Amino acid sequence: GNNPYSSFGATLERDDEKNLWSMPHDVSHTEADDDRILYNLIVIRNQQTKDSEEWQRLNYDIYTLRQIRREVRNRWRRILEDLGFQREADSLLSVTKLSTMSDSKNTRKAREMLLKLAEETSIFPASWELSERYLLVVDRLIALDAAEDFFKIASQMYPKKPGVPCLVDGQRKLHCLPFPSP
Repeated sequence: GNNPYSSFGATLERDDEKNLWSMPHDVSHTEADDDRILYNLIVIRNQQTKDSEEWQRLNYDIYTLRQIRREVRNRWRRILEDLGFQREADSLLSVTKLSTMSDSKNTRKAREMLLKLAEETSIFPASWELSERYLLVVDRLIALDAAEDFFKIASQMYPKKPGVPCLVDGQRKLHCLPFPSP
């Protein structure tokens, strides 16, 4: 059931009284603190039972995170596709020419996608965070038919620079169709 707990009576004298906990503990937080501190609520689960109303809320808060992922993709799909520039934005969310749908709930899987989104591409330069509401606002900008600008900015976050991996030459390709025998 519950994991082992440290014995009481430890020596706190060697440790600072203020220590690091509560709001200060949220200093190392990721760009969106709501996600990091949310998982903190899960820690309480280690202290809490399924009954626990707050930890459930952790799940419902992350679920909402799923909602941001779905709406944005629906935006990228419409901004880049209408112009045909679909590949760059595809790359950041997870639309690598892969059509995939899950009737079962993903929830946390959305956050992974957004966090990784920022690391490989940014629509606006990397110091730009991508939220569902801002992005949607940016969408209306695309409405002006100036999307090529996105490419220049999004590219600019992840431009081809030294240290790029090289594809090994000499690979053998498979025959898509059969050919006459010798």
